[PDB]
Amino acid sequence: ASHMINKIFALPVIEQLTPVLSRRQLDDLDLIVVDHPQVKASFALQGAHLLSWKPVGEEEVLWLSNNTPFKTGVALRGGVPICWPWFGPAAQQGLPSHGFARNLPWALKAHNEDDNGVMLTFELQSSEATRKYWPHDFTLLARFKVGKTCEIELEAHGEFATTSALHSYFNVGDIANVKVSGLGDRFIDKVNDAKEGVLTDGIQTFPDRTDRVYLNPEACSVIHDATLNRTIDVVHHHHLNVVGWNPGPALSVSMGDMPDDGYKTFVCVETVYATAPQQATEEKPSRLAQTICVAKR
Repeated sequence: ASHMINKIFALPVIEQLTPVLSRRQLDDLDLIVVDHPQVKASFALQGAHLLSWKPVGEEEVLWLSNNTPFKTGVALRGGVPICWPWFGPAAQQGLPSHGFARNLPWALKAHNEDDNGVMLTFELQSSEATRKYWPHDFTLLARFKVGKTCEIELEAHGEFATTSALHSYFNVGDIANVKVSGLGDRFIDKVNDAKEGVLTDGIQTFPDRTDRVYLNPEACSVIHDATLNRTIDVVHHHHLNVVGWNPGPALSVSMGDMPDDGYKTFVCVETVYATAPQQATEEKPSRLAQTICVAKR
């Protein structure tokens, strides 16, 4: 991850937005790069996709694939994919997993900054193109706060019912020692025939391919990382579910936008609204949010 992320911060500035915010470009994609005294972070306009976040004094918090394409319309591997207006495999033949918002260019609508960090608002709207495959008008906003902590808030305006996720990839020293706590009790194991399991202590380990939807997780998931000597707190709001995922080695090998050994240095802990649909009116827009906090261990 650190190598690919260092590539982004080495890129020429195409436009200086503010003293800490610049636009740059990698292959096809326009990037917004935050290089602030208290935090480094970067985004693609495509998918309003948070690619990296490193608060001062900490190692990179988000994992980004050193093998991901940066191509128009192609989902980025790593960071925090915004999965909207569906989570997981498409109901319709030929549609991708995790919706279509992560594939389209969002506008950077607003931002502000101070000595502590930066706030940014990205917007996606329906168009004749989106209405071709999803006949609902919408305006989707992704608001970020990047600083000592990282806040992500997704808000969908329209009249529709959806499922969604903030599909975060967290940089870990070694997946073989990672455990995640605060995951509650019941879960659906997608690796094993969607069987429902029950944890008695809310603690998940990732010895191999793991793909679980937690039905009753606590507000705060805690990723314990003995190798980087830290915990990452992932706080979920307005959600129904948390997903824990690591593809393990076979899948890591066959995924072309992943390094063969990529699975070693991330775990996904996702804020999810999947087991029932979320209402947007009308106007009470839907919301889904995740806050990330790093602590020593």
